[PDB]
Amino acid sequence: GVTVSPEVLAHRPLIEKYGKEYGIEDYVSYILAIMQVESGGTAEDVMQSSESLGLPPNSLSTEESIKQGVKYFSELLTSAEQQGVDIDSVIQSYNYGGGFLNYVRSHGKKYTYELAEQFSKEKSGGQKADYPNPIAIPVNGGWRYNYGNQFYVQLVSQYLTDTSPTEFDDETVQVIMDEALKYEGFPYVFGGASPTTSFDCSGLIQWVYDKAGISLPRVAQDQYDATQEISMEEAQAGDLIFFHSTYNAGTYVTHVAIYLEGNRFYHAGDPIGYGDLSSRYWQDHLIGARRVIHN
Repeated sequence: GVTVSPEVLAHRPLIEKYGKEYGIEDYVSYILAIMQVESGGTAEDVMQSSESLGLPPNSLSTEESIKQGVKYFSELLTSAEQQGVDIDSVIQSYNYGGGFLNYVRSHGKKYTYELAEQFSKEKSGGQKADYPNPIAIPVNGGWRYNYGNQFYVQLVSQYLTDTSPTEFDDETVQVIMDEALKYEGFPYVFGGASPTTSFDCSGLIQWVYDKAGISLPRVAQDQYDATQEISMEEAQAGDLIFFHSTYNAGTYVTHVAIYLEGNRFYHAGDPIGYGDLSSRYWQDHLIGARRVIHN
């Protein structure tokens, strides 16, 4: 998740210009990551987009290069959308050409390094070249097929930074669960938010997250509103899982639990302990996972 060079960030206003023009201002981080890999903001053909236009290498000015680079990336996005293939296939197609999208589509519709490698093997006629790149050395000794770059997605991914809310580290998860397990076996108490009174689902969350140094609201619906939506596949230990029609609370959100992993959760159910998401009752009442915002 390396931030790009200042000479790449210097081209950012021009990037956002053709970004909004080709309706892909959302993907400006990918254009910066591609530019860092292609030239480092050093070359005049800063996107190395001359070839995509049928021109010999470095035939475009800095402005020409950014316009065509963004245009070509948006055409690849569009073709990928039609074919039902993912963003890493788009990134690889900037390097390999649009034919890589059709290749991935016919082989499971998801980018894999093995697909990038086999596409290069075929297009190069099996010709290999030494590649003294620290990304390549631990993978195959440091070589590549003489067609594009089979490591292109790994190179471009180095300069992509995930700024989305980060999950709790292992130490904080242990602080949360050490506190939560002190009340294991305790009875469910509607309106309870202390060991003295015992707890309700949201009262357990508020008390346990406070001991971990996290301030959260008191009501499940408020805790839902104060946290950010995440897919079940990206959910981690310490994230919260919310449920809808478990009882008449007068709000959409009625139930909340501490997510652990897989189908496991901890919550003030009756008695206070662990539950299984995979169960018919919880699967039918499941809203989804939400993340507590912290650094």
